[PDB]
Amino acid sequence: SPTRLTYISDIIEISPYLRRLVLSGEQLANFPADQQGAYVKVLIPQPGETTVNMTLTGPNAAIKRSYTIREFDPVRGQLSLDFVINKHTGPATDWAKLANVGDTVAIAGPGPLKMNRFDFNDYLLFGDSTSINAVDALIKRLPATAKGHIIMLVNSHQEQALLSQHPLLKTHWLVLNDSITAEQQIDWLLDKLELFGDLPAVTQVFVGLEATQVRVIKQYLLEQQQLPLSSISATGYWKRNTDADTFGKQKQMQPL
Ligand SMILES: Cc1cc2nc3c(=O)[nH]c(=O)nc-3n(C[C@H](O)[C@H](O)[C@H](O)COP(=O)(O)OP(=O)(O)OC[C@H]3O[C@@H](n4cnc5c(N)ncnc54)[C@H](O)[C@@H]3O)c2cc1C
Ligand SMILES: [Mg+2]
Ligand SMILES: [Mg+2]
Ligand SMILES: [Mg+2]
Ligand SMILES: [Mg+2]
Ligand code: NA
Ligand code: NA
Ligand code: NA
Ligand code: NA
Ligand code: NA
Ligand code: NA
Ligand code: NA
Ligand code: NA
Ligand code: NA
Ligand code: NA
Ligand code: NA
Ligand code: NA
Ligand code: NA
Ligand code: NA
Ligand code: NA
Ligand code: NA
Ligand code: NA
Ligand code: NA
Ligand code: NA
Ligand code: NA
Ligand code: NA
Ligand code: NA
Ligand code: NA
Ligand code: NA
Repeated sequence: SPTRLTYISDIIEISPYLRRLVLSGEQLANFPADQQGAYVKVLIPQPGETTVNMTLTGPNAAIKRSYTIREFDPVRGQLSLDFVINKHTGPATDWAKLANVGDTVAIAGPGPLKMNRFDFNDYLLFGDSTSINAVDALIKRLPATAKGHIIMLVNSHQEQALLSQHPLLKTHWLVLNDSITAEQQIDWLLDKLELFGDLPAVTQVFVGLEATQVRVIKQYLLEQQQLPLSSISATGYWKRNTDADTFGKQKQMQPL
């Protein structure tokens, strides 16, 4: 896929921890129209710089980070991405918090879609503010008859509106704050799992969460609920105390 030069045409705060950037430009005119919930790699300039180049490796290559397509309107040729802000420090979140309309942004991708099948009727969808737009994309493709649960960790009640309604899927939300420890988050996730009891054997599961959360949920599903591996689409979106490049190489060595 060709790297594309885009322009920020709008910025909107969605919550105190989530900033939507709307990208525009003639380079998006032929962007693929079927990739909601897929990710792109955003090139991030060095702090206090604005330019990036096409160098692949070494000290002059741009930092790259993965962000989910919230919306691509082909009539309008505009791409929306929702960046978590004010929860951590790193090149992309820092850059996103300070970005302005008219700034240019180079993007690559989209990357290969890793997502569940849309044709079943039993689902658990686990996500957080980093994966919420992948969860939304999946919900909007499921049959109206699909039963199950949506289980989300968000940084603000305001983020809940990002998920499509669905007639039957039941939502469960935990709004995070600094008093809720990593262990308590895992306890909450496992508490929800146990509350679902014996899962239908045909249940399909999406997980897009922090790396250890993914490990715990996946192991529970495989060993306690005995779901087939093929029924789980699990991705570690981020990992505590680990930058994206380090994390990427960890996942290459040992996939989740
Ligand atoms: C397919 C895919 C799609 C993604 N889509 C989105 C998206 O749409 N929106 C989004 O915000 N993120 C998304 N992410 C996650 C995003 O790529 C990471 O959060 C990334 O680490 C952010 O880059 P950074 O440069 O800000 O921080 P990094 O330099 O990668 O990390 C620096 C520090 O920040 C920690 N950290 C990173 N992210 C978080 C976080 N959200 N919360 C708390 N601590 C964090 C790290 O553990 C590390 O210690 C996606 C990831 C994947 C794999
Ligand atoms: Mg353009
Ligand atoms: Mg993030
Ligand atoms: Mg942040
Ligand atoms: Mg969709
Ligand atoms: Na909002
Ligand atoms: Na808003
Ligand atoms: Na957020
Ligand atoms: Na243009
Ligand atoms: Na993708
Ligand atoms: Na730069
Ligand atoms: Na560069
Ligand atoms: Na190149
Ligand atoms: Na070079
Ligand atoms: Na995604
Ligand atoms: Na997004
Ligand atoms: Na997001
Ligand atoms: Na920030
Ligand atoms: Na971010
Ligand atoms: Na599936
Ligand atoms: Na998202
Ligand atoms: Na649907
Ligand atoms: Na569909
Ligand atoms: Na609903
Ligand atoms: Na903890
Ligand atoms: Na999480
Ligand atoms: Na199993
Ligand atoms: Na299966
Ligand atoms: Na399957």
